[PDB]
Amino acid sequence: HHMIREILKMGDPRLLRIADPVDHFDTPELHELVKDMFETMHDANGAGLAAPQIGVNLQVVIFGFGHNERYPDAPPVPETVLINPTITPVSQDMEEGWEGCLSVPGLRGAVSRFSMIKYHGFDQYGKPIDRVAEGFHARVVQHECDHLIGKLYPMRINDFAKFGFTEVLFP
Amino acid sequence: IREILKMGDPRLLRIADPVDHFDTPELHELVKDMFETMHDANGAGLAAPQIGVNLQVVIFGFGHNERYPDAPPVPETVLINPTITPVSQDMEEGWEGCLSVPGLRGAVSRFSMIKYHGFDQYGKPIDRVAEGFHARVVQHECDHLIGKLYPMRINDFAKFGFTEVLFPDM
Ligand SMILES: [Fe+2]
Ligand SMILES: [Fe+2]
Repeated sequence: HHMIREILKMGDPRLLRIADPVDHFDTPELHELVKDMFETMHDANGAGLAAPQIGVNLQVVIFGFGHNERYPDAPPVPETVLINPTITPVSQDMEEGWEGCLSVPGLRGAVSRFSMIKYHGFDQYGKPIDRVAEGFHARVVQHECDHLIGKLYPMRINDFAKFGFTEVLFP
Repeated sequence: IREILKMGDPRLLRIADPVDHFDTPELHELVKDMFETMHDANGAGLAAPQIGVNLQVVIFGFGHNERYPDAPPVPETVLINPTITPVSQDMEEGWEGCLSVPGLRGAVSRFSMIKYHGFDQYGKPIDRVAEGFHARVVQHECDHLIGKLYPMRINDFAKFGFTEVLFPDM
């Protein structure tokens, strides 16, 4: 119980569900969840993590880094705890980019995401968060919020010519 | 035993050329290399593009196979320049893996019953009917010859994941 929480891998039914909202903030259980997620994400050099990825079906995501080894060309993204999120695209403009996932180890695929979003949610103390994001920041937020509705990035790919093993695509 | 290319390599996305000349030392050597590679990886089938050779050559078949432990014996076959004709449009879903997609399984709809036509490495005709897993592996291997891996054929990506998660008794 004191060991780092394991990341569930694609195929597990818990990655395919609708997460429930957090109803009570600033609780010992929620602080422990956030702590567990950061420890799990940092240990795996993740860019983000969603609670369903450690088997917790709650609307909690974390993301952010300065320099990240799995995505070495990505700019810094502010470290964030985002609970009960809503995403609103500012326009319908999209961009294709390469995504991975700690629940899909070893692979990358090209996924289109909105270029410009606003997002809203709360931190673990219940304080509102309201932000605008573009580019990779916007991409990570969309990827993580997808986990909360049971979506993994291969479900967003239409052209699987742009999908394969990281070591082959990025040697 | 030659290296099996992994998904992401552009050579797996090519449309393969037909074999022009049969019973040549070059073709026999290719077939031998494919069998060694396939058996060393416990493969159910293998296509020439998976070892980097852009030719319409596939092999398949076994008595028992550990990666598909429920599958019945499939005739050990060399199939060159193949064509597939469905007997009907009846489709069925089944779990597929691939040596070029190591570690994963996905549910893929295939024709339940097919006729298939081709040649062995000596140029003798092959004209068969197949159902079930035999028909599935023939469709899977012939897909490699037109640059297709099974993720291109999956309709429901909730039925795609790592083998040991989907099948923990493996
Ligand atoms: Fe993810
Ligand atoms: Fe294959």
